Amino acid sequence: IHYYHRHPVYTVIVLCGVALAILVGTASSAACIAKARRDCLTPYALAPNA
Amino acid sequence: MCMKLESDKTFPIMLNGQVNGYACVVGGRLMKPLHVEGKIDNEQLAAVKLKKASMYDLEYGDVPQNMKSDTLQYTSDKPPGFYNWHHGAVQYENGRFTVPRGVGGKGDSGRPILDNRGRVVAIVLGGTRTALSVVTWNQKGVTIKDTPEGSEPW
Amino acid sequence: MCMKLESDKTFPIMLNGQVNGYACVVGGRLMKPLHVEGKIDNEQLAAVKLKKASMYDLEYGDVPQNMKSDTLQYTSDKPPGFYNWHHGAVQYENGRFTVPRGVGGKGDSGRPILDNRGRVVAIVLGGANEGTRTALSVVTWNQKGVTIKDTPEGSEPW
Amino acid sequence: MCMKLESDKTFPIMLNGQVNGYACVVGGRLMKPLHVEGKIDNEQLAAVKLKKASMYDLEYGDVPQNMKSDTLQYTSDKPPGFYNWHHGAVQYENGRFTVPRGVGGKGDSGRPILDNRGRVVAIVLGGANEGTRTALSVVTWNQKGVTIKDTPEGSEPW
Amino acid sequence: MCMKLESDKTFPIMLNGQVNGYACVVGGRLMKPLHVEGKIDNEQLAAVKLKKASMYDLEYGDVPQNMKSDTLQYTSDKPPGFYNWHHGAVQYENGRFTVPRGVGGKGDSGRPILDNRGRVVAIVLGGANTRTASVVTWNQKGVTIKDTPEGSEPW
Repeated sequence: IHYYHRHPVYTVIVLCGVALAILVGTASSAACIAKARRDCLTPYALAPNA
Repeated sequence: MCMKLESDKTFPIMLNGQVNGYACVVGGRLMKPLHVEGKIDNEQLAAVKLKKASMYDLEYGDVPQNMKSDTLQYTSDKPPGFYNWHHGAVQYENGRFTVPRGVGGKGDSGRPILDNRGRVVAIVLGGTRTALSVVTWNQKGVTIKDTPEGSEPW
Repeated sequence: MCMKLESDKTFPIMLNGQVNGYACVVGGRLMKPLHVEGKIDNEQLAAVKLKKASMYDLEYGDVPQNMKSDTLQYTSDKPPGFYNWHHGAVQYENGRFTVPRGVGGKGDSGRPILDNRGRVVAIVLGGANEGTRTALSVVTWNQKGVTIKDTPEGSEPW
Repeated sequence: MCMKLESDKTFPIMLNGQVNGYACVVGGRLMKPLHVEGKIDNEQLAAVKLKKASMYDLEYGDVPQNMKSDTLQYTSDKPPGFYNWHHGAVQYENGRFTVPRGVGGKGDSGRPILDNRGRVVAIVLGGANEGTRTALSVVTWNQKGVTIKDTPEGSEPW
Repeated sequence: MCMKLESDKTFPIMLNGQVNGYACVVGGRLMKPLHVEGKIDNEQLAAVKLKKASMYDLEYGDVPQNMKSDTLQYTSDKPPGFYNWHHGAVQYENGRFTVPRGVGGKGDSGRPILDNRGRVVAIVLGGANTRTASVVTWNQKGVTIKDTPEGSEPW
């Protein structure tokens, strides 16, 4: 609130950038984890048991 | 034997109305080559959800109406020297499947490869003497797509 | 052969009426499933307290016989290929029991799975209507001796 | 006898695959049961809309392009005796379709019940099991021809 | 004789119901008539787009690469004499294709007219009256012509 009173547009743009950055980072990490899990579980899914 | 076993439980794929290969229901799991795309002929089994596996070129899924239904068991042992298949007798020569060139054609992707007791170890996806790119299941069950250097889909 | 193996050793359960559950004693254990309930037909095995095991869907206790207890002795080995059962053969393929679809209806849960030596390897608790070769959800005793309840992807408590 | 009488005009009804019953076409009526609903295996009738009547568990619809040749006639005459089904007799114990328990399953509803001279008198929609013979829930015609739905106490669709 | 050449060559059209019209796979083209409507069977063969010909009363398309010997042959070198048909025989008398009695009926349109050695001569659309003759044929130089006798209602 102090920095929004100081500079409104700078504070709102850096808060929006922070939210966008953490959302893209979480989504990218989840996508990479899911892709790695898929690539590791196919050899034990195409061929059962063993 | 192999004609008796794969009949009515190895289903073909309609690409633009003609056949382009057979889809394999093995271990209760549907799978077909990904590089060829069409529709599998029989109903109640074309509507199942189906996930891709691009690293091994096999779209894999489940058979929905019965958990086992068509059995088509698999195996991992691969004794070299004499071994069989539908169109001809594939030869497991020193770590590689080889076939005479005189048999084959366009649309030979997704061919299961049966054995003495009728279990499938490998599925041909591509390829006088010729060597065929085949997906095979080794000692630890690691689904591996072995290709003979230069290869083309059949 | 197998009918003389079950003879007076697999005392069933009345549903305050007809029969619905098949309790059996092996090794002094009175194995009986929870999901099917009623009245034990034999009074000498009646007056006994049975300890519950819910997640296996079982209720096991001590044998009431004093000295010469006529219980079926088991073995945990699982050789695939030949298992006989009271309605016909059952087949063990890659860790999977299966029976032809036309037999094995309701109320027959609990008749034990025997073999060439008559050893108890499994107890029928249910199954799944699988095509022509229906699979049955049983308990299996692995090579380490751990009692595990194996069921198919379907679940029909026969 | 009954098989050739019901041939080529007792078209089954298809839900997403296999059979779940049979659609009767007797008279100018395309009757089928509502407890399970699929798509007509025949042409010329599959696109015909079916206007409903839920109290009798029916839907009717005209078939004008088939100049007769696909319609059983019907008559309300009803003595107690031997009649025709896929499974056999519907023998009349005090006005009741009784079928022995050795036959009769699920997914085989909607089948016509003929007489000795080849004519439908009733259509089954389900059943129940009590006594020496299972009782089938049925749609019949009374003495003056009113369509009456006879349900034998607690019953379930077959 | 005529059955063997025309077997699996005359794929029927359904009027969401009974048989309505018949289509010919010949010369690499699928010809069906406009006056019959509905849906043709063998949906592999039905996926092609159709171009209409109102003055010639025929929709034509292309065979989806299964021609081989499944496409019939047409021939404008027609001699005056006998021709075969599923309903029997056709007599050619000075540009006129004649069949006897009332063997032609509604829903029987689109049947090809073959000949000895088995090549397509004509495709029927209808006719009028002791004999019965509208049919599309081929001119001397090989040009589509529609020979329609007067008062020929379509089947």
